[PDB]
Amino acid sequence: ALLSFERKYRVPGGTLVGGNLFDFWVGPFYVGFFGVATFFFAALGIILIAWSAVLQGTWNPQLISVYPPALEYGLGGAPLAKGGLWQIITICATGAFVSWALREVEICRKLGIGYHIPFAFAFAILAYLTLVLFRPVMMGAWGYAFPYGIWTHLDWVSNTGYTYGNFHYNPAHMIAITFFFTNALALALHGALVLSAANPEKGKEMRTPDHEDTFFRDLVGYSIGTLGIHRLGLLLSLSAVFFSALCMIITGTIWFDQWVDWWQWWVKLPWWANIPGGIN
Amino acid sequence: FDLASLAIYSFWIFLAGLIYYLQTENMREGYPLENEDGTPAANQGPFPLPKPKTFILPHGRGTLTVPGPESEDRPIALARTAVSEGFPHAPTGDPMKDGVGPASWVARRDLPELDGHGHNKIKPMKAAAGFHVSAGKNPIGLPVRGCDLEIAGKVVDIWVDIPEQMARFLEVELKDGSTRLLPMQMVKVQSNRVHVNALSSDLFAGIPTIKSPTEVTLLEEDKICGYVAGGLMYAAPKRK
Amino acid sequence: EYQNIFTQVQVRGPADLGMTEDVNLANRSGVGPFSTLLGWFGNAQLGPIYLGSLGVLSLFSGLMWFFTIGIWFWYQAGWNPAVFLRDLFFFSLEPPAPEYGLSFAAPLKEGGLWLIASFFMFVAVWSWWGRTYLRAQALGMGKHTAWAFLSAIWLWMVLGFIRPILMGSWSEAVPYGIFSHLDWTNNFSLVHGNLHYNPFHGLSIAFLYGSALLFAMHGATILAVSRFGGERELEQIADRGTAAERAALFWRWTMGFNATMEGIHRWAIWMAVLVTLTGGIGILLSGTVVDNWYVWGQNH
Ligand code: BCL
Ligand code: BCL
Ligand code: BCL
Ligand SMILES: CC[C@H]1c2cc3[nH]c4c(c3C)C(=O)[C@H](C(=O)OC)c4c3nc(cc4[nH]c(cc(n2)[C@@H]1C)c(C(C)=O)c4C)[C@@H](C)[C@@H]3CCC(=O)OC/C=C(\C)CCC[C@H](C)CCC[C@H](C)CCCC(C)C
Ligand SMILES: COC1=C(OC)C(=O)C(C/C=C(\C)CC/C=C(\C)CC/C=C(\C)CC/C=C(\C)CC/C=C(\C)CC/C=C(\C)CCC=C(C)C)=C(C)C1=O
Ligand SMILES: COC(C)(C)C(=O)C/C=C(\C)CC/C=C(\C)CC/C=C(\C)CCCC/C(C)=C/CC[C@H](C)CC/C=C(\C)CCC=C(C)C
Ligand SMILES: CCCCCCCC/C=C\CCCCCCCC(=O)OC[C@H](O)CO
Ligand SMILES: CCCCCCCCCCCC[N+](C)(C)[O-]
Ligand SMILES: CCCCCCCCCCCC[N+](C)(C)[O-]
Ligand SMILES: CCCCCCCCCCCC[N+](C)(C)[O-]
Ligand SMILES: CCCCCCCCCCCC[N+](C)(C)[O-]
Ligand SMILES: CCCCCCCCCCCC[N+](C)(C)[O-]
Ligand SMILES: CCCCCCCCCCCC[N+](C)(C)[O-]
Ligand SMILES: CCCCCCCCCCCC[N+](C)(C)[O-]
Ligand SMILES: CCCCCCCCCCCC[N+](C)(C)[O-]
Ligand SMILES: [Cl-]
Ligand SMILES: [Fe+3]
Repeated sequence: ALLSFERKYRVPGGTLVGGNLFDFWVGPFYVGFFGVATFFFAALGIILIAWSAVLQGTWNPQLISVYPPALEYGLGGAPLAKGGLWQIITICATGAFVSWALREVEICRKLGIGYHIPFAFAFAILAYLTLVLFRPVMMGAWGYAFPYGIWTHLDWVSNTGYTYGNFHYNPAHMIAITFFFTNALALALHGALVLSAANPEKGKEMRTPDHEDTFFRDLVGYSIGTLGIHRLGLLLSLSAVFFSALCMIITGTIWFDQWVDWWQWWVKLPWWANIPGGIN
Repeated sequence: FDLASLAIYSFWIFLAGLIYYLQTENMREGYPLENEDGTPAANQGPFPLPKPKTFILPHGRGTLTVPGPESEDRPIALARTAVSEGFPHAPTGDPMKDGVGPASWVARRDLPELDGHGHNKIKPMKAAAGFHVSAGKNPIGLPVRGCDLEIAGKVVDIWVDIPEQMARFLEVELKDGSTRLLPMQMVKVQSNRVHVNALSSDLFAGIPTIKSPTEVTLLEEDKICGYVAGGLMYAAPKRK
Repeated sequence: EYQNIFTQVQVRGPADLGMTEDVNLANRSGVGPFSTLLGWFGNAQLGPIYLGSLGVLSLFSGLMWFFTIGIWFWYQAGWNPAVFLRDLFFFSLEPPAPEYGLSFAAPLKEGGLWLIASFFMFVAVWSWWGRTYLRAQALGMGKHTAWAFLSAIWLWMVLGFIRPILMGSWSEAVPYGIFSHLDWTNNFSLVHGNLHYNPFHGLSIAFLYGSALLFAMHGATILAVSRFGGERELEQIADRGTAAERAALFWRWTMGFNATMEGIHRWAIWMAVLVTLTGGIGILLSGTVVDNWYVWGQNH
């Protein structure tokens, strides 16, 4: 079925591969070549997850956990039950995420819009490959990647974090957090502002964007604008994910001590490093 | 059992209702679903259509109630490719002129969008007292070049969003004297020229014209912006 | 191709003094200078700002909280400027010890000063909340901003007021210090048996991640249809244009469903408030109802 205004947009063209072979829809979903690719990687990835569940001996989704190979395996291949499945599943996931992005690009072309959406989705992919590929490779073993399990992958975060004391002191980790917090702050303010204008007090007529500007100037003395906030939110969210990959690619590769030690270059400067008193 | 287990169960119930509400709220436009022949689709999904809601538009411009009887209010120059559903609909004529596909436009109101005081939100800079170029390259006077590397005209004015103080269109004087509006988001202002990758020099004339030299209506904006974005797909043959 | 991330050409006109409605114009400042810097990304106009009784009260009360923490840091620094900068992030104004319970009789150097600072912060935040309500009311707009703000206040209130009172000790509150309040966060989890296994903590993360997910989707979407004026969302709500249609159809063809121009901002406001809404609940239950989230998790 279509939306009332959808038909005029369902024209042929815009594909990158296969011409008009896969240029059609299944219900709402647009297929395309990379839609077939996505379905293929996805289906194969899930099969291997189900397969790992059989080898594990449980079908409870909260216990299934596909572990990577042991550190002793380095960056070589491992048998399916000893980490090979994690390796193949990782390949599938990567193929699915990428295919999903290229499918979005085909949709951008057929609608004549920009490519901002798949470009932003690539940041998320980057962060995934940072944890499962870039960082393990730089450290010399797939075992450093995280396990595919609902709860076992949280323990990996806790184990990996506490290997370096309190991960909070990772300076790149602070910056990323700041963008995540600031982002949710900006997202709440933006949604509230549009709704407050489109849904004014009772007995009031719908507000204008000038009211939005005026509200935020009255509140904090500056309005970024209807275009600037969407730019801002795109940049707060991508920057949050950027410094997240950054704060991990450096951990265990160029930094090995506890992250609180990284802050000693400020404490211990030979001039004030000896002045008695204070915390230090 | 305990106060924690009850709180987490109460929340999941609350969240299921919230998704329900959020989803029905996002069905006030474009629903009910249609078959490709315009008739209502048998399968409308598990979420029901929301109950109408009314906006009182400012400046005495009526009231919008959504959802309501939908209508394109314009002819669509497309024909089916297949008996079965889910396949493209091919343009029957010129898609850029017929305004279909990436060249689509919505039959919005033939009235300019107004600011909070009732004045035209978008005005040419030559009619905007005090406005000027404060930073960046001033494109006025520069030649406008299409994707075929031919010159189609020169910039003669900028249409600005006054309440936002933002350039929205370039007014380009064609070789025949007339002018056309170019979305600011589709042009590339350079040191010596303005380059439009979306259209070829001989496709600028096809850009829909406006009926008043000092104002542009919402309908005209949609026709202008659609046509230009449609060039990316339909003007590609002669794109160097 | 042009991406519309930074303005290509800036235009400047007479300053926009803003809508009047029922705003008391006596409390509006003059217009500030234009910032060509900010013009590349957003609007270049600074001001005017509204400064009433709540604004003054909040601003003054806020500066007292800042100054109360300040003199304490200088005191820990031995009044030495060099030591002050060296150990700036390590200074901390801690709440009273557990032995004082919920009493205010703690001397200034054993948490009494923390209680004073917390008072000024309480008056600053709540007077600022009342500010976001009256500014919306003066212009005739809905109170979505004020209600969205409460969700943040909820977690803030739990962390240093509601939960300590239920625990029966101000020592359960968070300290004022850059690194100290990070350490307090770390110990809070260890004491309560791993907050990863607090379900309201996991939900809070899902909405934090979900906020970055949604805003990247929405920001990217609006820039992708800015070539159709998509960022003018209020008029796209009143009169659907090709911008809103292409934006909706992109996500329909991608993941099977879509939003409207208005509806997406209800997804947004809820995705964001649920962060601090679920979070405040998780913390409130920690220690009052559940002492160990991991152990509590194994029975459920
Ligand atoms: C005990 C644990 C340690 C700690 C150790 C770590 C470690 C270790 C790591 C982090 C990382 C992060 N930490 Mg830390 N951290 C702690 C405390 C905190 C606190 C806090 C308040 O205390 C905060 C706010 C944070 C915040 C964060 C973020 C900056 C970051 C995670 C987001 C991210 O990278 O997303 C990026 C997003 C993704 C990776 C998702 C990608 C999704 C893919 C592309 C698509 C999925 C498709 C899906 C399968 C399809 C299914 C379809 C279905 C229909 C749904 N940490 C403590 C001190 N932290 C992580 C990081 O930076 O990672 C890069 C990380 O590895
Ligand atoms: C990002 C930094 C760390 C990390 C740290 C944490 C921490 C810490 C927490 C989570 C939490 C979650 N993480 Mg994790 N997580 C990482 C990488 C991943 C990846 C990935 C492919 O890279 C995935 C798919 C997930 C998935 C998930 C969900 C089970 C859950 C909620 C996330 C959410 O709503 O996000 C925002 C996304 C959306 C709102 C969209 C909907 C997405 C849904 C929820 C994803 C379902 C995935 C499904 C269970 C697995 C794939 C299914 C396949 C078909 C087989 N994590 C890395 C290693 N993650 C929280 C939790 O409760 O865990 C139990 C939690 O507390
Ligand atoms: C060792 C550390 C622990 C841990 C301990 C905690 C604790 C403890 C807490 C969190 C909390 C949070 N954690 Mg955790 N967390 C860990 C691991 C993680 C990981 C991860 C990848 O492993 C992630 C992604 C997270 C993520 C998160 C967030 C979802 C959540 C914060 C909500 C928020 O927006 O707060 C930021 C927003 C606020 C604090 C609101 C404040 C609003 C106030 C009113 C504004 C003040 C204005 C001020 C006065 C003005 C200053 C200056 C201005 C210029 C005027 N945690 C591990 C397991 N985490 C919180 C939570 O809710 O948990 C359920 C919390 O309290
Ligand atoms: C980069 C900024 C933020 C962001 C942006 C972002 N995400 C995006 C997009 C954008 C712009 C999309 O356009 C795209 C989309 O379509 O969203 C609706 C997407 C998307 N972000 C998603 C999830 C997601 N994003 C996240 C984060 C973020 N996304 C960032 C914070 C997170 C987390 C953990 O924070 C998650 C969970 C998806 C809903 C969607 C992409 C869907 C996709 O790629 O589909 C193809 C793949 C499949 C259908 C399934 C493949 C299955 C595999 C073969 C096997 C399983 C692999 C996996 C390793 C299992 C591990 C599970 C355990 C860890 C529990
Ligand atoms: C302003 O303009 C905007 C809109 O319009 C006006 C919008 O509509 C949206 C979209 C946003 C929403 C609808 C909000 C809700 C979304 C959330 C919370 C994100 C989280 C999303 C989800 C949890 C859903 C994820 C969905 C999927 C992963 C899809 C499932 C995949 C399937 C079924 C397979 C894909 C199919 C194919 C590849 C084709 C089939 C292939 C064959 C071979 C048969 C945004 C951002 C926007 O700015
Ligand atoms: C030159 O420098 C000078 C001296 C000028 C300075 O001023 C320098 C000063 C600074 C640099 C200060 C820097 C500030 C910080 C490092 C503070 C950092 C703050 C945090 C990490 C946030 C912690 C806040 C969390 C808490 C614990 C909040 C408590 C709020 C409560 C809800 C209020 C509780 C109320 C109480 C106890 C009673 C009040 C009365 C009632 C009726 C409720
Ligand atoms: C230079 C003085 C400014 C002081 C700043 C105070 C601190 C705010 C911090 C973070 C939140 C981000 C704010 C931006 C969110 C704006 C919400 C929105 O949607 O604004 C669109 C536009 O303003 C409607 O016309
Ligand atoms: C389809 C492109 C995929 C590129 C990156 C995929 C990540 C693979 C990680 C596991 C590799 C296992 N290996 C090479 C030992 O078989
Ligand atoms: C190699 C990192 C991951 C690559 C995955 C592919 C992402 C989709 C392509 C982005 C489309 C946007 N743009 C402007 C590049 O065309
Ligand atoms: C028995 C304890 C029940 C606790 C319930 C917790 C979840 C309810 C959340 C509802 C929030 C509604 N509200 C008012 C913020 O819109
Ligand atoms: C399936 C039972 C659902 C019970 C919980 C109902 C959730 C209400 C959702 C909030 C309504 C939105 N509103 C009107 C407050 O903006
Ligand atoms: C976190 C995402 C929330 C779940 C998504 C809910 C979408 C359900 C509605 C899909 C049906 C839409 N349809 C076919 C009627 O147009
Ligand atoms: C704990 C507070 C969280 C609830 C926030 C939900 C915001 C949506 C409701 C806005 C209602 C605005 N109104 C009608 C009063 O103007
Ligand atoms: C407002 C959008 C709603 C999105 C809902 C996303 C649900 C994420 C589920 C995370 C699982 C949390 N838990 C309780 C298992 O720890
Ligand atoms: C987090 C998992 C839930 C997300 C599911 C999203 C819904 C998929 C598309 C629904 C519409 C499909 N349908 C019914 C038209 O065939
Ligand atoms: Cl005020
Ligand atoms: Fe928006």
